Amino acid sequence: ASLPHPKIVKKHTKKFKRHHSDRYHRVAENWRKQKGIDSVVRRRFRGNISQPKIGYGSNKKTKFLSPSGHKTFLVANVKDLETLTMHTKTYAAEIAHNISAKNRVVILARAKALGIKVTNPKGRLAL
Amino acid sequence: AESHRLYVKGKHLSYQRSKRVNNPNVSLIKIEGVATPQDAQFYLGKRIAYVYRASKEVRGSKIRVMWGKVTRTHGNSGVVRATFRNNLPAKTFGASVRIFLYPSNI
Amino acid sequence: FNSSIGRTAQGKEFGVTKARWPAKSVKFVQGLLQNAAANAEAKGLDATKLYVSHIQVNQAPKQRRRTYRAHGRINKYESSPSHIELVVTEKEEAVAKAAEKKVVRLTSRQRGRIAAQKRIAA
Amino acid sequence: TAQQAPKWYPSEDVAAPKKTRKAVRPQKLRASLVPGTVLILLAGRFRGKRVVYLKHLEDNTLLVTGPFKVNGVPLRRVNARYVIATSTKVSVEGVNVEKFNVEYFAKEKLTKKEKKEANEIKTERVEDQKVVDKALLAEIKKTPLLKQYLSASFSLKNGDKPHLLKF
Amino acid sequence: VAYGYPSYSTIRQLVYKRGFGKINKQRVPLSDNAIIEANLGKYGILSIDDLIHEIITVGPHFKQANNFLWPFKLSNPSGGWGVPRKFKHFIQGGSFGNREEFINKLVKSMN
Amino acid sequence: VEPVVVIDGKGHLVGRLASVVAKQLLNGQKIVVVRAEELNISGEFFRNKLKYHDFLRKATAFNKTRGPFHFRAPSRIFYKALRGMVSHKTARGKAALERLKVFEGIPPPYDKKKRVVVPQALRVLRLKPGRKYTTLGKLSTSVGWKYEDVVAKLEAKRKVSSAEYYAKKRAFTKKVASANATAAESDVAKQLAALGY
RNA sequence: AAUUGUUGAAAGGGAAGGGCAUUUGAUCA
RNA sequence: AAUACUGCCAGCUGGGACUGAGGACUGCGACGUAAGUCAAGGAUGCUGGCAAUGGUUAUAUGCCGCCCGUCUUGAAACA
RNA sequence: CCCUGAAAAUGGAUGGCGCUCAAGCGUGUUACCUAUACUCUACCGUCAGGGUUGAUAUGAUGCCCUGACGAGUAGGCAGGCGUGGAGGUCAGUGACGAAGCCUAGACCGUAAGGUCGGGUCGAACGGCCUCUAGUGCAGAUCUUGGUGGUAGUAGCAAAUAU
RNA sequence: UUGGCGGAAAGGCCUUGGGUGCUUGCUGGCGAAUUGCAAUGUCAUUUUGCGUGGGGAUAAAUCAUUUGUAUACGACUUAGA
Repeated sequence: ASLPHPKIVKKHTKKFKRHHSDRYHRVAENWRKQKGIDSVVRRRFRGNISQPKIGYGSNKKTKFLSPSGHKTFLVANVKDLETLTMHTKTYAAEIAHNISAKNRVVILARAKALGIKVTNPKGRLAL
Repeated sequence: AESHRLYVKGKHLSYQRSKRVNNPNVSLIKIEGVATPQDAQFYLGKRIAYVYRASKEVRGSKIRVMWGKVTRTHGNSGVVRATFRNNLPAKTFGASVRIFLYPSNI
Repeated sequence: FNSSIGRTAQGKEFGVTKARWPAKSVKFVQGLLQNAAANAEAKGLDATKLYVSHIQVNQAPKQRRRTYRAHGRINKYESSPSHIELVVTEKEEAVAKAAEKKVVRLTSRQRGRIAAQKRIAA
Repeated sequence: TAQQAPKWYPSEDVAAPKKTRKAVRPQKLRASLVPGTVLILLAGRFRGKRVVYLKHLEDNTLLVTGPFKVNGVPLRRVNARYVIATSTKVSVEGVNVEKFNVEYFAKEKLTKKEKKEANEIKTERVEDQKVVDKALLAEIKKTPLLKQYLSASFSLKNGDKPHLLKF
Repeated sequence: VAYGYPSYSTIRQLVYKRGFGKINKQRVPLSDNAIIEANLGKYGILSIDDLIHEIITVGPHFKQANNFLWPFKLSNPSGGWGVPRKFKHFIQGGSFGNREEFINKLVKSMN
Repeated sequence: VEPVVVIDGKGHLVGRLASVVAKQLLNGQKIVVVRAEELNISGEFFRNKLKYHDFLRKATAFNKTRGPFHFRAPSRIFYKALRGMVSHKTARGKAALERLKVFEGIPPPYDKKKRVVVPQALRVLRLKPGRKYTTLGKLSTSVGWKYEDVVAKLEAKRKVSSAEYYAKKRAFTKKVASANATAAESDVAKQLAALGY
């Protein structure tokens, strides 16, 4: 139930990790630009990691688009769900982690009634 | 008939590479019986198949094939350049592949 | 933990060359083994098929002490207490029910091929 | 609200495609492909087996025959890129192929859910095949060794170079 | 640089294939005589053939005709430069220097 | 084409043969080299002896057991020549090396197999007439090889056996040729001649 | 978290760790 | 006379690889006397297979890859 | 061209293997391989030249068209993520589970970061427009706490002896 | 199945007589399809365990004690139904 859109292509499907993250525990897996005078990553040698650049972006037509073709929208109540009544073709509901099951079931029922796709249907539900 | 072959033997030499930089996206295939580009300009556009075998059945058979096509000639020894849908695992530098006769223009 | 320890011929049965004969650890392990045997007997498990299926030794909080060195320096002289746990089980493993059916997906060409083989072979 | 509001929503109205100036034209077959030509199939079940080209169907597949008293390939359609046309040719004059056409070979798409997890031919098709092959062998018998030639299957031996072989 | 006397055939090929104009400081491709007439009609040039004529035969408005055309961005020669070292004179065996009528082959190879 | 290619070492230049065999092994063809003691190298015997002495001089100072291993056998010299040509460090180079089998003389599992020569690596086809060459066997036995007589006796016995085999094969070939000549001058023969074969 | 013990998985011819592409194993809509 | 060499064709044609962007019409052209058509300001038609492709991670393979930060014209340094 | 002249200390350098009508040397001619170089195309960002209030229809800081460019230390400017608090709003979430932690499980964004699935867990927490700062760590022989290789190792040998 | 040759890595080769098929050397008959325009369209070999029949025999080493041609411990060398 997605509008006709061009095939989503990603110029870099990998994750940009900080240098020496796998070497030192203090260095977390969050990108930080190397500002050292003799940093090989900063000097962009051959065989090292790749810094994020402006060219690694994505097409604006297929930006913020899930693989199912529906944009992700965070909802918290039935009133929030009513917002995407005439925009179910491009936006998909997503229940946040702070909603209990007693409201999750009602939200799912309303989404089914209004034909709104939910990205997390099996959330906090009995197995 | 003791022989049932509808393809041409080929050897996977290496990728299109340089002294210190290699390009896995394009491979080099040597054809038996071909020695010059003049006769190498016959197996162009043909489909090359790597037919390997695994120990786990996927969809009823344990034999899996990787497909590609001949793009152009490489060198004066009859070697040709090949582009595959999935690049060869680079462990097959010398393996035998099957160049089929289709699409056939002759 | 066999760095810079002596070698012996009593450990040849295990394939190693460096082995020792601990005393306090052996007594503690034997006591816990007898406790486990008593627990199993109280529960109702016969000792005929009882085997030690799990054992674990962890490091307990250290009992800090003191030592005296040259030039009036104070150094670190604590112990390394052990937290020991073990589980014995009755051994019983004859056979299982294997895996599920693992339904395979067949292409039309594959189905035709198997049909041809069935029709041709007796 | 976890997310306040999208300020502008894209309109969920489909846009018609622009008019395309891409017409269709009949396929231009190779100069070596002419009805009555002996062909060798490269891909498919009946590969290597030798067949005879009869008619060019409108769906860009050649009507081919494997006359049933020679090698057993039925009256089928074959792609132009999976056939090698040999030098020898046997004419097909007097053999009617007007009945065969695209809707003659109806697929009758198989049912979806009920797959062949376990475990036919039309008498009309058999009749057309017999009618064709009667005249086919009637003409073929005029020249020696053609029957055995077509019954035999093509294969590649050691030392055989296709780029220097005149098929 | 390498420079030489061009011919009518190579001039026409260059203008047809890589011919680009300069309108509003932009590189607008020339695929119709209307743009050429609009941007050069004051000088009596209104078609691509007229522009080619002004290029081949130097006339009163050759300066404006040349200034209207964007410099041609050619590729590397298809058959190669033909010499082992480009940075040597033509008499010395390289692409550097005047090539006279030999520039036509190099230009068509690069175009 | 052949799964295993047997190459004779007689009258073959060491460097050219090594390059050819290394290229073939990298391509992926199984190669066995026989009679490596008859390999010929350009230059004089004294020249190659001095070169081998210079190679021998190279050794690790602190522990000579960890230095370069100067193998003395001609087959091992050929193997070292090919190893200096193939990247033995990589797994692909290791596989190419295991694809190689070099022996002195004609082993029992290879005496009854066809032997192949390399036309682009032969002394009689590359070296200028009148140029000085040497023998790998003589160089090895002057450098320290100690099995020159054993291989010579084995080669003589194998040559006698092969001569008897070739006498029998020549008799059979003469009989076959006579049979073919008798079968000729027939209609099938004329049709075959007209059709080439 | 540093550190440590068991279970389950992988690798280990004088280091490990990373990037470019793929096979195989595990997992995933 | 023919041929070698160079240059031209707004002469024809065989084979192979990459790319499919734009989304009712607007303009410049051709065929067609005329309806209408077109290779003409960005690819459509038909058909086949499946309901495996692909994402994350480990190993393996071919190639590349010196230790982070500072001082310095010069750092990885035996600073 | 080659040879004597021409001798330095760990074992080694046309990179080596090796090469002799060369795979050495000078010159003449073709084919072949490649740079983040050149030409075209797809996408992102920046700049420039413009169109678009004749609307229900909102963001003219919005949308669209065309062209050109995209390196970089110190440094400047601009656009954004996140943290502790305050105002307005979501008559926001939550003991049927808020915060926190774990999670070679998944999604979005080039990136800082955000979100979902599961386990542990037990009373608070979040989005939007702004204001405020004791607001982001990888080092400073940085301050405090804890923990590893060394390492079950050195050692537990003066003073006659059990 | 009879015999012979081969020790370098022989582990293979030749040969004698019979049996079991095929024989496309030549001449006929029969069936080939509904695998749908190609989707490797299997039949080869490298180990481990399991199950079925025939066939071959019922052994050593280490620790423990001790010996000394031996030694830091290892290890070597001995012995004791």
